Formats: sequence, structure tokens, C-alpha cells
Amino acid sequence: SSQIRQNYSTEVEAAVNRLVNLYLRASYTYLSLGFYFDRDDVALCGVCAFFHELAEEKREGAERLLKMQNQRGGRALFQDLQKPSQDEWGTTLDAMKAAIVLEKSLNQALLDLHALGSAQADPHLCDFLESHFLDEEVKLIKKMGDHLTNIQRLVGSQAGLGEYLFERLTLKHD
Amino acid sequence: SSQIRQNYSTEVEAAVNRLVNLYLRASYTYLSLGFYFDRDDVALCGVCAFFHELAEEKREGAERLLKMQNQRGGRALFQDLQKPSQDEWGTTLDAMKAAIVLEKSLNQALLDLHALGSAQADPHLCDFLESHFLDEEVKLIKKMGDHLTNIQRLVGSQAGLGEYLFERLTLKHD
Amino acid sequence: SSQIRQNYSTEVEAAVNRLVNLYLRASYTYLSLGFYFDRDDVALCGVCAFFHELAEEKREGAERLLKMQNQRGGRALFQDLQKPSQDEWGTTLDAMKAAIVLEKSLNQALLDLHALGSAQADPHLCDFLESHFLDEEVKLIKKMGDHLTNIQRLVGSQAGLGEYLFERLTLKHD
Amino acid sequence: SSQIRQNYSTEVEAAVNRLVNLYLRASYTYLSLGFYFDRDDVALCGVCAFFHELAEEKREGAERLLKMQNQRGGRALFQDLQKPSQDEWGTTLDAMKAAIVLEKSLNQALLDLHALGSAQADPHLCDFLESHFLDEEVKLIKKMGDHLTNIQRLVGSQAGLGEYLFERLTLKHD
Repeated sequence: SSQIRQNYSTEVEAAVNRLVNLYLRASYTYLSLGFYFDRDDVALCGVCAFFHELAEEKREGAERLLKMQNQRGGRALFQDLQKPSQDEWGTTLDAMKAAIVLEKSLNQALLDLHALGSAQADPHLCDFLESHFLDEEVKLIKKMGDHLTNIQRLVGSQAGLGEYLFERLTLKHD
Repeated sequence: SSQIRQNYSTEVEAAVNRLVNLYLRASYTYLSLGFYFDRDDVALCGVCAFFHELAEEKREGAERLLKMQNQRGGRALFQDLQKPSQDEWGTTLDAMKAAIVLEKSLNQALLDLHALGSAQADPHLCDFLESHFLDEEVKLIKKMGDHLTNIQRLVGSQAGLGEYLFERLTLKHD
Repeated sequence: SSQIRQNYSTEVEAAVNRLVNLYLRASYTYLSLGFYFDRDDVALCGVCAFFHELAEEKREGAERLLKMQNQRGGRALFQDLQKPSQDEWGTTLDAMKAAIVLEKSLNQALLDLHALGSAQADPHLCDFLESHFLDEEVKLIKKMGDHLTNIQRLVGSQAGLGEYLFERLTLKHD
Repeated sequence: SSQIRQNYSTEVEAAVNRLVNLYLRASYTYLSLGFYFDRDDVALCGVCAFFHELAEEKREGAERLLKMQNQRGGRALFQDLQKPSQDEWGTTLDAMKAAIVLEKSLNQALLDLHALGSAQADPHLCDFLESHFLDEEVKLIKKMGDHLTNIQRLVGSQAGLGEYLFERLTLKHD
């Protein structure tokens, strides 16, 4: 039961639960991505750190959605979390490409939810999705696009060299 | 007269003045609630503090609306402030129930105003109502719902004991 | 491929991957437990904090296992994460009971893995499971047993009162 | 003579003396490796530092074994220290390969000693080999595997360039 629910549709409640699953799935994918790059036969620690930071960010996003669900008087419903799409992630390039399509899928889900909020005349939802989701996604996707371009320019005739240099000179180890 | 008014409908201007009255009425209700709990035959100081903090918050909300009214070139119009609905507020439970229906009424007025802003294509109004009103209301109503649940669980067979314990152990005296 | 694997059986590698899944499942269960206690109709924040701390601890345990998997030259394999066993978790008592059987199941899995390590003459595994798993589990289960006893003694004739008092006076809000 | 020896087999005592010789041999090999990379016609100072740090670590390991030998009432017996297997160590790649097989040999000797300790029911030996030997070896071998992978990816079509870059950008000069 709830004593607080107001202007919060069952459709939005369900969509928020689905978005939680998507964010948690993404976090799980990033956990796998990071550990792949820590394999002794891959050994690109800047890439491990990049994806593990994202694993944390996506988990935090899910947690924020869940906090909001409760703030509105909706009820969290958890579903199975499917395993990531790959067990091995190829090159840094392959991985960054997979990451961008993952992020575009999260972004599309955010846009779909915002559209639902608009259709349901739910401005609090609209306010909520603003900063900590929509702008963050745009910033992240831009960063990934920038990375992709730099990785691509580094392939040239010596892919191993370029992959090392990108991990050393772009990716942070702070 | 105004030299600054732009995209600010008479409908929104009037609705903002009505919302100011609602916020000031709410502040007045909270002033009364707090003083009731400071009666020597009631004597629940944590409850006095809780409602008096809300009296301040609601006054500040009215003041923010009035500042915005002037920023947009609308004109503040004040009406009589009706006295609160009760002179005596019963138990902490009764009072928290009254507070939640008060807040739900303010929240509904905010939603109605946002809908009017949307109909009038007034995005500045929409931006304004966002943080310092819509999210604040959702957070407050959640807090009150939490309080209600705790008060309710404390009634049991010994209502006096539960009322004391809630005021001592949940409500802040900082 | 690996250039580092030494004295690391396929059986242990597989068991470590299964243990990662168990820890991540446990983390997910604790995420759900915590959010249930943050429902406005439950509203026991000390209980939310207790279970969310455990969600973090279990995730960290999985991460440590995965780091070790790579240190030994084994390969992380992720499986679907099943949803928690319940959507609603009842009273704090019910929840603490569920938590203890969860922990006992993790502990048994640790013991089974240690036994496998012994059978495979793998002392590094045995060293690894020592502090950050075996002793931590024993300490945690003792804490949960202590909590259960205190919750049980607080039921008496007034369960609501006891549940409130335990959350206020035992569970930390730091 | 000893007045303290308890549960300390002659077999373990002898094995500890042999392990001391192995650690000291390894230290000597690392001393040679480091100085080779400081030749004016090799001149890779990050590689000198890497191997000289290991020379110190291996000497310290021998010293710890010797301290333990005395703590248990065994008697240190020193043997000749054979010269390292090479006078010239080739490329950084060749050297890192030689280092990994050296470490794997030390690790195998540790495992053999732990197995002997188990057979002799000598848990203090087992406790001793744990942190400062077994876990350290696993961590070191993982680091060397990571290095090897990075060196290998840097060979490409320009081996000189890759060797320089690895020494500049991976190996520490702190």
C-alpha cells in the first residue's frame, strides 16, 4: 500500500522498473568488460578502469531510479538480470563500439520514458530524468564518440602500438 | 505597468497569485499546528519543531513565487488568508494525516499550474516549478508518509507510549 | 590464453565463477531487501541501511573473486543473475531470517570451495578464502544471530513497538 | 643444538635451506638482468629498475626464510650460488620471458614446500608461506604476464620503437 502516491501512473511505475533492469544489465556488462581487459593476455588497465567506472555509474543510476520509485509511492519489482552479450570483448575498439550501442540503448529508453511522462502529464518524472540521466548520457556518449575517433585514428598500420598508446595516453589511471 | 513582460499569460499570473495564497495559508496552518504541540497539556516539542520548520518552508515558497511574479512582470495581488481548518489538532497521528492532505493539496496546485504553463507554452514557469517546488513536495510527502507509518506502528496497545517514543526517537531536536 | 596459470585447476576455476554468481545474486537480494524497507508503508531506514551495506559488501566480494580469477590465469564467465526469492520481505524479523539463510548458503559455498582447493592441493586458494571471506562470514553471521535474538525478544505483546525500537536503538544511522 | 625445536621435521629444514639457495640464485639473476639493461648499448633504465627491485625482493625473501629457520630451531646451511643462466639477456621481451620462468620455478618450489608441510603436519610452515610468499608470487607473475602481453603487442613492425615506448610509458622511474 501507499499513502503518498499522486499523479504517478502504473505505466510510468512499470517503465521505471524496466529501466532499473536495463541499468543493472548495463552495469553487469561493464563489470564484464572491465575484467576482460584485466586478463593477463589482454592487460590494458586503463581500459579496465574506464569500464569499471561505468559499471559503478550504471549501478548508481539504477539506485537513483529505485529511490525515486519509492519517493513516488511506486513499488520496486526486480527481474532476472541477463548476462552480458559477450564473454570476450575483442579489441579496445570493439569494446568501445559495444559500449556506445549500449549507451544509445539506455538513452533511447530514457527518451521513451520521458515521452511517457509527457503523455501522462507527470512533470516530476520529467524533472527527475533531466540532469542525472539525460545530460549525463549525452556527455558520456560524446566522450565515447571522441574515444572511438581516437582509437580509429590510431589503428593505421600498427594496431598493437595504437591500442597501447591510447590506453597509456588517453585513458586515466588516477 | 511593466516594461519586461514577455510570454507571461494573465492566466498564469492569476494562478501564481492563488498559489501564493495557498502557500501562505499552509504556512499559517503549520504555525497553528506547532503551537498546539507546545501547549502544556500536549507538550511534544519535537512535533512543535517539525511543524514550525514547515511553516517557514511554506512562507519561503510563497516568497519565491512572489519574487518570480515580479521577475516576469506580473503583479502580486494578495487576498485574505483564511484561518486554519482546526483550532486543536488531536494526536501526532491526526496532525500528520492533516499535514499530508495539506501537502497533497499544494502538490495538486503545483501540478495544475505546471499544466497551465504547458498549455500556455511558458517554459520558464515550467523550469521554475521544477526543483524548489515539485521535487521538494515529493520529498516532503515521502517523509510524511514514512512518519505516518512509524506513528501507526507505534500505536499498538499503548498509544501514549508510542507517541512519546516517536517524538523522542524520530523527530529531531537539533 | 594465459602465460601465467600454475596449479590452478579447471574445477576451481569453474567453482570460482559459480561463487561469483552466488555473491552477485546475494548483492541483488540485499539491494531488494533495502529498498523494501524504504517503502513509505514500511519506512525503517536503519533496516534499509543495514541491507544496503550488505549489498555493497557482497558486490565487493564478487569483485575480489574476479580479480583473483584473473590473477591465477582463470577466465571469468558470467551467467544470468536470478532475481531475489521474494518481492516483499515481511517484517524485520522475516528479513533477518532470510538474510541468515542467505549467508549460511554463501558460507557453505565457501567451505565447499576450500575443500575443493584442499583436494586440488591449491594453497593459494586456501590462503585467499581465509580473511576476506571465511572470517568475514563468521563475523557477519554472528552479528545477524545477535540481531535475530534481539528482534525476537522485542516482539513480546507489542510487535510494532519492538520493531521500531530495534531499528532506532540497534541499527546504525551513521 | 636447540632448546626450542618442536614439530619441525628434518625434511622441512632441508627444503627451507634449498629454497634459500633458490631465492638467492634468483636475486643474483635479477642483479645480472638489471645491469645488462644499464649497458650503454642497451640503455633501458626502466628495465634496470624493474629487475633490480626484484633482486632486492628475492634477497629479502631468502632473509625471511632464514629468520624463520632460526625461529623454528632449524640450522641454516648455505651452498654455492650458481651464476645466472645467461651473461646477455637479449631484448626486454626475452628478459621478461626468462623472468616468468624463473618466477614459475620459485612458485613451484613454494608449492612443493607447502605440500611437504602438509605431509609433515606443520601448520606454522603453512601459515608462513601464505602471505609473503604464495600471494606475492601470484601477484608478481600476474604483473609479468601483463608486461609480456604489452611488450608483445608493441613489437608489431617496429620493435625498437615498441621497446622504447614500453620502457618509457609502462615501467616506473619513481
